[PDB]
Amino acid sequence: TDRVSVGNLRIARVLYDFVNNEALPGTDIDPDSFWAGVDKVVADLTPQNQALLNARDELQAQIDKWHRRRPIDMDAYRQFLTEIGYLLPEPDDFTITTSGVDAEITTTAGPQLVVPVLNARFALNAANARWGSLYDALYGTDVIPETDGAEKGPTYNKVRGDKVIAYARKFLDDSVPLSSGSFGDATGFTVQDGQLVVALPDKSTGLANPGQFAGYTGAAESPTSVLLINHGLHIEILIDPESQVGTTDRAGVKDVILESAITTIMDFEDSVAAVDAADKVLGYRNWLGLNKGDLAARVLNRDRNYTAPGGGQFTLPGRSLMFVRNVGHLMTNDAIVDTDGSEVFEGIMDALFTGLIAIHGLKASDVNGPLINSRTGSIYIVKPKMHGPAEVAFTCELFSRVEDVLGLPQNTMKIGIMDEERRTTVNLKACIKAAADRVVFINTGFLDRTGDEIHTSMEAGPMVRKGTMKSQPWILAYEDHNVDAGLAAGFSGRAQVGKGMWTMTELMADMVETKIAQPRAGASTAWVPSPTAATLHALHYHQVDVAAVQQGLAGKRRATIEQLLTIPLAKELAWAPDEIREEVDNNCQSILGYVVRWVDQGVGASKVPDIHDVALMEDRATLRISSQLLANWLRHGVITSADVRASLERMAPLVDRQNAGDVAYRPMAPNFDDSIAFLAAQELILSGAQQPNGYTEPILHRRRREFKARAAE
Ligand SMILES: Cc1c(-c2ccc(F)cc2)n[nH]c1N
Ligand SMILES: [Mg+2]
Repeated sequence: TDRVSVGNLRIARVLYDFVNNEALPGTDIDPDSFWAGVDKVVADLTPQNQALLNARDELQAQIDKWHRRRPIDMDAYRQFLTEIGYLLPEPDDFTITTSGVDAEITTTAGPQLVVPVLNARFALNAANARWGSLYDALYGTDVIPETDGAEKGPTYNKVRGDKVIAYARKFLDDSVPLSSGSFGDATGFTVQDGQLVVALPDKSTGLANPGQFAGYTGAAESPTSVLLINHGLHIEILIDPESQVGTTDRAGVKDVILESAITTIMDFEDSVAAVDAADKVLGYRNWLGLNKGDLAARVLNRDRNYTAPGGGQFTLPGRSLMFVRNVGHLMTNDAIVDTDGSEVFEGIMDALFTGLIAIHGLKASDVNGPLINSRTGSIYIVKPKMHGPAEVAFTCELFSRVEDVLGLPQNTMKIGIMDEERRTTVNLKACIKAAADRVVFINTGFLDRTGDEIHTSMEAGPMVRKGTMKSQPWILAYEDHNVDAGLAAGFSGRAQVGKGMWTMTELMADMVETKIAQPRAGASTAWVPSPTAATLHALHYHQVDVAAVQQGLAGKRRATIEQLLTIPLAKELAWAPDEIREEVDNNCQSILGYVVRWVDQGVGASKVPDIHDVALMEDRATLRISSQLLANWLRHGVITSADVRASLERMAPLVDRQNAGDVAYRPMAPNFDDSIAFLAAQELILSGAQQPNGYTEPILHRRRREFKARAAE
């Protein structure tokens, strides 16, 4: 084979070479020591990693049997969950003690981007998306309707531009109010005595609250830009009377720039396809470039310089503070195998390598690269798919052991707890407590959590449709319970409380209209799928004072355990055959749509047309929910495997047409049984009920390396 033997490890050569020649130099960690560290950590933590995975199966096996042996009695259901150790007791009240955390996280509320780390240009754009032009965001999207001669065309539409300008002016009025008059009638800006002064046609005024003036560039008598702050977020008015847009503008204004994506999550998990050592190195290679601060295709933006209202120079971050999202506890990867040939656990590998690489982001020099990520010295790892408090404790112990190998102070590696499995939801307080000195983030989502919901209660009966799930009692309790737990553990001012991703990348008007609900619910952050979306979602943090919302929610217990445990069973004869048919086709094409690009092209995140040609950018969770739903309906006789195959066959050509604009694409229809993508989609459904916690990675990872194998002959 082509591996390097170290202790019990057989490291893939490409990985070994990458760590030694690219990752290690500059960290002052001795190579041989590092690799012995890896051998040690892997040997020491693998058994516990395995025991936890076995605990999941044992619990699920018990719940399965419980449902088979029986209108649910909730007292008995609950007592049973307590008996098997699924429902643990709730700890007393406490406050997290996590320290050395950047201000982006402790204090600032705002958008958070997620991006596939394997895609360097996407990753590049995300990092630079800390600052984004509101004009570009408004003009380029449907937030401004195209109706009244404001349509987009191959050239700039001045009528549309004026609407953009008016929209921005009104934003300024709502966010940084003048003590009298509107920004719409502004004629110019001057800095007079460390104060911003705004010229109107008939007078001059300052800010209703002068403290919102945070700086400027250029001469104080005629600034090239004015920097403003609201709710901890910065607004920059660019002033340039001789630019084209400036010439038409009443105050010479050229653009309004918003501090947008305050933090970004570089993703190694559900948005990327990485099934082997070659894929993993590409991943780690981009993350290195980002932390070194030298990755380019167009560079990483440098920090922005301003003149304080007083008179000195200061510097504001120009990049989005980066987190990394490791894979979770389940999967193994062939990047490392042991002597007998067993693949090493992928999450353990991610903590070591993504942690090692992140050392470079803690300082600027020749050997570490020019740009700094964390200014406080933290490495931020989001850890997905944890089930309960013991799996959290294990993560902390892993990070603790990784810190020792890497020579870092204890608690350097912070953890972001994704709350997307049921056993975490109902034990959330205990999960946070288990990370009380490392936690900087909790969040919620729809697709994975609902996937787990369906899998856990697979045997209980047919579940409601996917669309119906969004409004079920359990999920509403789950959303509120998340925020409550976080606030009760002292998160406001200390850690992020996040909500889920907006997936409809083209429906920006809808996003601006409805996504405001998340800050209003007290989320200090929420996920956006693009830099444009980050900019538009930032408007919400200007309209909503999240700090104040979180304060008003304090001490409230809005979710009962009974609500959390309400299984989304369908009622009697809830559906007409056309409705069943609609739902089946829907899920079949969401699986096909996502799966063809995963297996054939190693893409896990992209604008995928849904059954009604709406463009969604979902991650791999879309497979979990969809497949678990179909498997649930199969198992209870709502549908048949014939219906499923016939649906998949009906939807395959449609997916084929929706990818016409693509060169690399290879149709699935009409030779279905020779498409590895098509067979994967079909396996995901017919084998769905048998997968551990309904996870799709085992089948998906296998099919992708099958496709890659066929490519190699
Ligand atoms: C994180 C996520 C995404 C996603 C992933 C990568 C991107 F670049 C844009 C969105 N879709 N759905 C979820 N839950
Ligand atoms: Mg997930």
